[PDB]
Amino acid sequence: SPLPYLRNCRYDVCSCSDGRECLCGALASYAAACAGRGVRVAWREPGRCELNCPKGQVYLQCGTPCNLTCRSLSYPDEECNE
Amino acid sequence: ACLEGCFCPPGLYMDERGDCVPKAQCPCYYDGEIFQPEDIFSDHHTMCYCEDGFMHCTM
Repeated sequence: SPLPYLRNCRYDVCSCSDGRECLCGALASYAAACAGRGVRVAWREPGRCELNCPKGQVYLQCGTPCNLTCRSLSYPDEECNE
Repeated sequence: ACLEGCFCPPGLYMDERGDCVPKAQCPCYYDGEIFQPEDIFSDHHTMCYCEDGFMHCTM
């Protein structure tokens, strides 16, 4: 149900010091629950708070955090049920 | 002393992520906690904020 995650935005954007990120930490509270049930949403734009991955990295929507870190190659036999 | 290494010009100060930045977005480290450049912040009795690197507390 989106109706509360909408109710919690209007209490955050009017209350906090910077309504820029308070907005874009509340919309993610909804996508993080939509994703916990199965639905991924593509809601990032240059206006709607796309994060700035550094020059080494690139933005990515749905990826595997198992073959990323250099510690993985040192301990490959470990399971990554992520 | 007057050491030798990798610095960046005097207008720029070193950030945690390898880049060095001016003192506008230079975070505060109050009580160990890393606060962002604009974080108004208070219990009931104290009143504290982070302006440009320093944590301006009052009572």
